[PDB]
Parts: sequence; structure tokens; C-alpha cells
Amino acid sequence: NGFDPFEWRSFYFPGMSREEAHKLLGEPQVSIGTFLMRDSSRPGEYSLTVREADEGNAVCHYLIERGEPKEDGTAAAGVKIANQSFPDIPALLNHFKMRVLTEASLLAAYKKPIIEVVVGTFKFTGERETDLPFEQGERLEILSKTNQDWWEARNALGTTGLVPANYVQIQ
Repeated sequence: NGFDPFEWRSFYFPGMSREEAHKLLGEPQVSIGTFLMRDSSRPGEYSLTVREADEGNAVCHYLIERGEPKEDGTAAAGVKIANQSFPDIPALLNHFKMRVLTEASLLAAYKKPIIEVVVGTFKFTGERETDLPFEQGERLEILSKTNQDWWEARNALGTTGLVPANYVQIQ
């Protein structure tokens, strides 16, 4: 369909708050069915945020709770939204392509607009887990000019992270 449930980490926004998600997904040009994942205010949980209507209640949030892992260590903990259990997060996301959460189904992953297109001028291995490693000559899309030194970038795969401004050049 409109997204690959197995690649959900590419529509996951670790830095984003509930309030920022609500604002972004609530913007007038955002189509119903647009969604993203992010961290919950609850430790070790995820939140799914979805534009489900035009006239409020426009934007809804769902706690994705992790269940109890089997004691053998040979079956990862399942996952739950409300009182529906799923073997994993991709299974959960797939399920809501064709079934509604509250008012709408998941149609398309939210994507930030491109500020500019750049290419890597040097190789970048990354320094922190928040960074986006890239190759020299690699094409990236800049999503945010955070500060003068570090910019939020997105690679061809859809993976997002910070990159040094002095390592990229307008394409």
C-alpha cells in the first residue's frame, strides 16, 4: 500500500513531542490518513499520531504499549493499542491500513518539507546515535537548519538525523 510497515523507523521522530506532532499533523494542508510515530511520555512506549479528520477532533494520538516477552527469550514482546494486540509494530501498522483507529486509517507517513538539496563533501561516520552517517558525494535532503553547525538531513532510504553543515554542499 502507501507505506512499508517494516520500515517504520523511517517515519519515527525520536525528537518530537506530542505537542509538536499535533501541530504538524493538524496543519490545514495535511491530508487525512497522514501519520507518524514518536516517543511517548511513557518510558519505553511509542506513540502513533494521526490526522483523522478535518474538523476537530482532527488529530489523534495512540499509545503503543509493549507487552510481556516470553521467558525463553525466543519470542519478542508483542505490542498493543488499547485492547488490540499485535505480534509486532509492523503487524499493527499494516492492520490499520484497512481498519480505522478512531475515524481514519493509516494512509501515508508524514514527511517534513525539503529546505535544500545537498551532497556530502566528505564522508561522515557519525559521532552520536542522533547523527546521520553518509558517504562523500551522497545526496541528502536538508529538513532543518537547527544551528549553524548541525542540520537535520534525510537520506534516500528515508533515514533522518543530524549532519555537520561543513560536510555538505548545495547540489
